[PDB]
Amino acid sequence: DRAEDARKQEITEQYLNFLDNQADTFHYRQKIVKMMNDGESRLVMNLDEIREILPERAEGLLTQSVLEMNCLQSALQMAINRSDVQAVVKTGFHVGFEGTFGERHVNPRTLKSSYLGNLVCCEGIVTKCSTVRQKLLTSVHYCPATNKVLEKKFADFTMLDTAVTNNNYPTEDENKNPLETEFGHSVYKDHQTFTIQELPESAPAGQLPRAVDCVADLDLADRVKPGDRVRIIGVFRVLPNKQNGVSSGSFRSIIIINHIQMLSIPNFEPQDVKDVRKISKSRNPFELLARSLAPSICGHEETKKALLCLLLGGMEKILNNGSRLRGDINVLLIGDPSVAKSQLLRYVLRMAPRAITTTGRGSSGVGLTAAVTRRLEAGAMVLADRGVVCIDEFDKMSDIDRTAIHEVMEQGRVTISKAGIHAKLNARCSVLAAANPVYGRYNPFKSPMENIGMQDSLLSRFDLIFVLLDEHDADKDANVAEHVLKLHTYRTQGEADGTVLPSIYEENTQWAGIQDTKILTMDFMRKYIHLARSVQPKLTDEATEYISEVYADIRSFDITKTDQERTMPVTARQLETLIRLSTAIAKARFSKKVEREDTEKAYNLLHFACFKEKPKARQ
Amino acid sequence: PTILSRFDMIYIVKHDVLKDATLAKHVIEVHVNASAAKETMFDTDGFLTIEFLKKFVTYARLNCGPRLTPQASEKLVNHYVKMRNPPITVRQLEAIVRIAESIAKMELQQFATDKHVEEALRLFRVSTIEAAATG
DNA sequence: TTTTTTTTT
Ligand SMILES: Nc1ncnc2c1ncn2[C@@H]1O[C@H](COP(=O)(O)OP(=O)(O)NP(=O)(O)O)[C@@H](O)[C@H]1O
Ligand SMILES: [Mg+2]
Repeated sequence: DRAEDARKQEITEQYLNFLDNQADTFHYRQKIVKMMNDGESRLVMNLDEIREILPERAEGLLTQSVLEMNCLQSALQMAINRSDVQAVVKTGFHVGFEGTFGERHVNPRTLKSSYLGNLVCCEGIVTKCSTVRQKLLTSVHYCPATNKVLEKKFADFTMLDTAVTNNNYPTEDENKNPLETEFGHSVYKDHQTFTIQELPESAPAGQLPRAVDCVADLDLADRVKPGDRVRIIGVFRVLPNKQNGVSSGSFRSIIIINHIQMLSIPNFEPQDVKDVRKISKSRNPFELLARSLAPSICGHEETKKALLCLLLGGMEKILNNGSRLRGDINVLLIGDPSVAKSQLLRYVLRMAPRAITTTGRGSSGVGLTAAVTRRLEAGAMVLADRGVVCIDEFDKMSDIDRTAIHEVMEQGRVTISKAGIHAKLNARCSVLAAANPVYGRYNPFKSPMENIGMQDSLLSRFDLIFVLLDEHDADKDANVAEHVLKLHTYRTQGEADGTVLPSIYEENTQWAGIQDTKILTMDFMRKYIHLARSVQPKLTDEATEYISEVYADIRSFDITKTDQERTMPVTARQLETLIRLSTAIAKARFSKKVEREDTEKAYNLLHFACFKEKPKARQ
Repeated sequence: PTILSRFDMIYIVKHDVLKDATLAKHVIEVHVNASAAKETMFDTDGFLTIEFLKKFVTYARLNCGPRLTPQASEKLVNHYVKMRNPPITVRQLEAIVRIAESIAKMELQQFATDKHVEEALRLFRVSTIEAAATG
């Protein structure tokens, strides 16, 4: 026994010397200082870093994990006591691990009884969750008959500590005086359990997927929900059971978690910040970004400018009396078949964080907004709050479902009042929609409003509407066909001919078709848009005067002069569209002020959207 | 008529009776021979065996991966412009390109050529123009 | 079990 005590003293001394080395080469003392300044209570270590300096500790920490981990946490407490900073937290300090596992990287299928008592790392999908509940750890009692204070500690099989005690709640003194609980001094901890299942990409065909149960406490609780793809590090252990003194030999097993990694976004370095400064200081950054958006699709330049404005977004105003004015931008595409509407929707789904895609073919309005299931259930536009919804085949939706969207696209709210449920829900998001015209193909002998075939109250809620036509014209046909075949004959420069798929500027651009002008890399696009989204520009007087004159001119213009025809309704919402597009353009310049240079581009884009010349079949 | 855009090739199967007499002789002789029966690259008749064909398809899919030659690309542009300016769409153009790549895959080629493009165009016309003529 | 009501398909 005394040899065991000497060995535990040696192991704790080794871990303490590693943690509090005089000149710390791994900077865990500075990380402890960061932890105590931030008020956190567990420290993350690299097992690969322990492996270099103390390999006899590191490999023993996998096989004999319980004793080694207890010794390491004791050494952490002594290292904290050597600081001039105070230990505020009433729960102890803890350790989590990362690194290379090798043998002990497993699945729910391959976790079997050979691994019991070892440290393991496992992967899967969360399928259940308990609600967070509080669990007693120590209890403090006051004896009013004697002015003494009594304390008691509690332990459980699910805890890492192997020690066990009576677990009876104390009520009386040894002299049988009654006792009073001190709730402000007793100690509790947050507790949660969940389960993980095999990933569907790894489960063998036909069979059912296998699953494992998990226990998490303290700061690890309230971190996951169903559907999360996770990697989990902990000790695999077994739990006995009893009924009336008779025991079945089949015991249950769990994972007691040390650390959780999420698998399902930005990254920066000062070289990247320098390059963002340079490109922002260049001559026409908005045009460069609009050209660089989606290079493998020919044409569609004005729609690409509109999509860039959608990805940047406008400014919300909340006034002094609580009134709100909308910030988001909404875009609709109608046109002939095979004109890349769905392709652009899928591209925006890749580029935008917090994005959801649906179709009008298989969506109810209840499922699109919110549902009663009694409980209340979120829909797609609620889930995409402060984000983007892409809707395809928007003409195939029913009007009963369409009328449910009218509140969301303007007020940013979903309100329900049905049996037993009365609630608001926030649904602030941007809508991007694609559709085909009424007749399945655009009729040139009828007006654009007749071909679109939707009511004015719905059409007014879109900031921009684009009508896309597939006109037969030998020049355009030749150019489009040449672009498509050039994209199809392409192969990477460092690739052999028989292979199969199972910096700032781009360098190979034959696939893009654009001959000489440069194009930015998509990773740089993601970084630039992420930074430029946070700029908060203000308006100015020249912008205000230009917007106010231009709005009246757009409303008063008469189309019988020019043989054009009107594509949109014009209401007071389009004035706010001008304001939103001006702020979105000013964001790309990293400007703090909106100017005439921004408002002129916004007007040119809106005036392109508003009017269209009559088709050649009618002319 | 909507989902016909999603299919690359379409056939209408459709006056057989004189030729069907010879076919009836052959098919009923096959079924009487099956009744008598009731009573490794090649088969006996020179056709490929299923166990070889399945393995060969599984081999080719993981190993070939072709591309078009520029001279093969030059014909399709003229064919497209001529058909469109004498229902022509980029979906049909990409379908023809896919069929030409598929024919070049069976020969285990590095590249597809004018030969494969012309056979792809013949197959596309023979299949698709039946729907233009009928119904 | 059988009966009655309100949301959803
Ligand atoms: N420059 C281009 N212009 C148009 N189509 C292109 C271009 N380049 C490629 N395509 C192809 O044309 C198709 C684009 O149409 P797609 O986005 O799939 O459906 P859609 O445009 O929404 N028509 P639909 O869904 O029937 O209403 C794809 O097969 C693309 O590969
Ligand atoms: Mg589509």
